[PDB]
Amino acid sequence: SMNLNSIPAFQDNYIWVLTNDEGRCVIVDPGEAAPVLKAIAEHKWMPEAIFLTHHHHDHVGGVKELLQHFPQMTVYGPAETQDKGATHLVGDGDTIRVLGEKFTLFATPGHTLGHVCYFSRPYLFCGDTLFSGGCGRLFEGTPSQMYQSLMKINSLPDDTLICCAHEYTLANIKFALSILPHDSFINEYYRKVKELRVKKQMTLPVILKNERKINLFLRTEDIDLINEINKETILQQPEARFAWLRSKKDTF
Ligand SMILES: [Fe+3]
Ligand SMILES: [Fe+3]
Repeated sequence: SMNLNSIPAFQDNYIWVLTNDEGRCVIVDPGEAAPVLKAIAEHKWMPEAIFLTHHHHDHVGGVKELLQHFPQMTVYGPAETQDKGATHLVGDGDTIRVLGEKFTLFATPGHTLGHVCYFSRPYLFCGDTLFSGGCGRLFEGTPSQMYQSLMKINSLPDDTLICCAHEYTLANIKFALSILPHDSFINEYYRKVKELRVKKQMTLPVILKNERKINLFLRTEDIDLINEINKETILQQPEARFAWLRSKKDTF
């Protein structure tokens, strides 16, 4: 049984921390060490590991210093984080025992080529692959890769807690409303998210069952979304419509 905490970092990052009953924690994508060190001290956590989802600085920046403080830790990460301090390279389909729990790794290329997600039901650490109401910008991968990646995530159980790295939800939903302005779910979510954000409260994590109702990038096969896209371009291939939506989001 694990409990979830978050530590804000930089401007809109969250460093997720999962802790077991023994107070042992895994720290996910620590872009900044200081807030994590402070949190560890506050919670009297005993760090066991860091999970890295991808190589971006806002996810890995704090690794070296955290390792300096807690040399007992293993830093799990994909090959693309090997030079960012990963001490245990993880690949697609790997299972690892952390905090006494089993985490499944799956590759979710798109945002970066080597991006991975960590899943230990219900927790999904999906870094910058999926955001609430959105998905990672495709810095390295193709729309096809991200689409595949999103389908992998979407295949997870309804109760999956989406613990993505960024407070992008409000902007994501504003984008969503530019596509389906009258969508009941998205509008409801916009309302909820606006109130959280105005109160300076985080919008994460979110439950996948709900997330897929409001995330256009998880609604590629939704009739309503298809009908909307059809108003401007006819794209039979889901990857193409996902790509279209992603392109729209790129410039929104
Ligand atoms: Fe990133
Ligand atoms: Fe990021």
